[PDB]
Amino acid sequence: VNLITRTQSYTNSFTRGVYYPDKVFRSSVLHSTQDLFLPFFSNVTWFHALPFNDGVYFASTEKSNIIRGWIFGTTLDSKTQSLLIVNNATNVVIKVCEFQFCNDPFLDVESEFRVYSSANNCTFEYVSQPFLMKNLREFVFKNIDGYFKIYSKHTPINLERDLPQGFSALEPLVDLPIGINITRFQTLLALHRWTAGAAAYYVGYLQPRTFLLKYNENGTITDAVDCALDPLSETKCTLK
Amino acid sequence: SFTVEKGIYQTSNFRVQPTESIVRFPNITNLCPFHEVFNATTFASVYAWNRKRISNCVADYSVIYNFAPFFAFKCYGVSPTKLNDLCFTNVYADSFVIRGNEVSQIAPGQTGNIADYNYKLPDDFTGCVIAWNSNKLDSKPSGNYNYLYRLFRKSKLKPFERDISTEIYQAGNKPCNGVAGSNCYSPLQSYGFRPTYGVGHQPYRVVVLSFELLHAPATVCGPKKSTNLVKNKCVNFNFNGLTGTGVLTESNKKFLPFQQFGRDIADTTDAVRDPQTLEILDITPCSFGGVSVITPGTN
Amino acid sequence: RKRISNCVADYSVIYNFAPFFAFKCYGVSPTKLNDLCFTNVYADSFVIRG
Amino acid sequence: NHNAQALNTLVKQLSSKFGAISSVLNDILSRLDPPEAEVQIDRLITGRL
Ligand SMILES: *[C@@H]1O[C@H](CO)[C@@H](O)[C@H](O)[C@H]1NC(C)=O
Ligand SMILES: *[C@@H]1O[C@H](CO)[C@@H](O)[C@H](O)[C@H]1NC(C)=O
Ligand SMILES: *[C@@H]1O[C@H](CO)[C@@H](O)[C@H](O)[C@H]1NC(C)=O
Ligand SMILES: *[C@@H]1O[C@H](CO)[C@@H](O)[C@H](O)[C@H]1NC(C)=O
Ligand SMILES: *[C@@H]1O[C@H](CO)[C@@H](O)[C@H](O)[C@H]1NC(C)=O
Ligand SMILES: *[C@@H]1O[C@H](CO)[C@@H](O)[C@H](O)[C@H]1NC(C)=O
Repeated sequence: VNLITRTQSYTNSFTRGVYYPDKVFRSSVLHSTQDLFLPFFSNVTWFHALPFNDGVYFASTEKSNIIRGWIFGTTLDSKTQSLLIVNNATNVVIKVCEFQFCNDPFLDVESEFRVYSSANNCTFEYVSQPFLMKNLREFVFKNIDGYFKIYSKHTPINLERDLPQGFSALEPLVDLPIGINITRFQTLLALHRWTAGAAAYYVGYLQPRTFLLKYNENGTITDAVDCALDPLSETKCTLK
Repeated sequence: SFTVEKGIYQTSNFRVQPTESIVRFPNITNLCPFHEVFNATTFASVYAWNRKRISNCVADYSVIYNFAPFFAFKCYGVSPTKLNDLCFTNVYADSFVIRGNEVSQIAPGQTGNIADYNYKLPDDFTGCVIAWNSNKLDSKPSGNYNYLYRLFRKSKLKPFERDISTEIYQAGNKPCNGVAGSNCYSPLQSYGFRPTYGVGHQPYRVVVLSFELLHAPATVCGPKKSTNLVKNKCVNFNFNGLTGTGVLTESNKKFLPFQQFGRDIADTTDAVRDPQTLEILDITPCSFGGVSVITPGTN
Repeated sequence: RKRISNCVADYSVIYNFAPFFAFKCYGVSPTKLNDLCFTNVYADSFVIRG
Repeated sequence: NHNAQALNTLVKQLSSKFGAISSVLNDILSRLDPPEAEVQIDRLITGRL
């Protein structure tokens, strides 16, 4: 039931992919934090099974709602548990059940038989308001110490063929205590049915880095400095 | 000295004392499923230990004492008497049946067959261990063989690592090749429990509780009753485990919907939100200072 | 009491002997004996109660 | 500038653990008992001195 052929590309990420490290309020201060971030002027992939590594930064700008949910798993088999995030019009479904995934899963639109064959043993289920809501949607996924953390941001963007230049802090969405091993992730698509369609997105990987963030008197992050980008930024970090 | 010359001297210091105490805890009315963890009538083997996670409920430890006159109740990171007021993020429970004399092997920094091949605890463990006799429950007159323990393993076990592989162990250069011949042994040994066995071999049910501190806004705390809120007075406060003293006043600080605390340049807490009613309050230290004595000569 | 010197020391036969009840090293780590260098080795062997 | 920097450093030094479980005395007092609190308290005392 394969229908999608993927073409790779490359571009510059610029200064994108900044999120709030912790839930502590600060104002009119400069704070140094060592954590997993997307490096400044990194070299991300444009797409028209992908490794997970230590975290994933996802970017999209498409309105046709072809993008909905993701699949996270090591072997993508019924032998091991896997995360399946599905966003629809009304709510969101999150399960950690050992689904028997097909080679090219996609929503039929709404039978799940093509996505997976069977449902089986599992312990976690979550339902809430759907994550999704000229528009740019950015997401950050990271699985650490028995917790899957998802951050996001939605911004209005003018007609541009690349990621914009500016600062936008990603606010926390969810922290699910799953505690399972994650190696690969796949993007879900919803084709009406078998009509042909096209979709594109940006994928980047996170690395451990030290950042210097600037807080304003309203407590919103407005500027960031990557200490390892160049000697000037190293001097700025040293002088704080 | 018994004589003082003319001048000013710094003698001591003073501080305004607190008036009362203010206690605020969340409004969750659920009861944590500690009951289902115990008295389950079926406990898994030590080599395959069940792991359960408890969150979003009020944790009461009275049923622990109401259960039985426990053989062993040992807490390492905390004090057993003060679990009634602490607040945790997540709770982990591991339950299994073990032999009587091996109970001492379950502790941080301990070696032994159960310690290295069955169940290993981290050196920074922060929790409690409970062990009680269950001879009348898990001892058949002829012998119960449902409980098994691993005996042989090539390498040691990392903390909180579970192994369920069942393959014929090879103790020499030659491979077993699917048969349990000479120098090839099964990795699992089955316990034998009979009522005629004395102390040190009868089965014991063991539950290990692990607590998670210093994480996202904690949820597992509701035993102690909350109180009202007072302002503009030197008072002691306890907000979801954050204990302190000072003066609470109204705040004009714009908290986004996901912050809980507030810090400054000196990295000290200055703002907090009430769990029961979402409202930002500023905290100021109570008055303190020094006292000087002015006197002429004693002559 | 036996003394060992002037030879290549291999500890593989130690593991090939038997599934030992107790193997405890204090001054060093058991996994790194394959690369250390010593001056003299002393061995004391006897039978004791369990 | 020197006076402000010295005062800021002295204030910021209070957040160190000095090889202890925590840098807050209230947390140690509300989570433990006298017999095992002195071991944690001594390192903080030495560092602050
Ligand atoms: C990004 O990576 C590709 C191949 O990995 C490389 O050809 C390209 O020069 C890099 N940079 C940009 C801006 O595409
Ligand atoms: C969307 O997902 C929610 C979550 O279970 C479900 O209740 C609802 O029926 C779904 N909507 C449709 C149209 O299937
Ligand atoms: C799910 O896991 C349990 C636990 O081992 C197992 O007994 C069962 O066969 C698995 N599959 C299904 C469909 O329940
Ligand atoms: C996850 O997958 C990796 C590689 O497939 C494996 O080594 C690991 O044991 C698995 N589980 C965990 C908890 O990492
Ligand atoms: C900062 O907060 C003040 C007070 O609400 C507001 O008037 C001002 O517009 C804010 N500045 C921003 C959001 O840049
Ligand atoms: C557990 O179950 C037994 C019966 O199986 C019951 O007598 C007891 O009250 C229950 N609760 C506790 C805490 O033992």
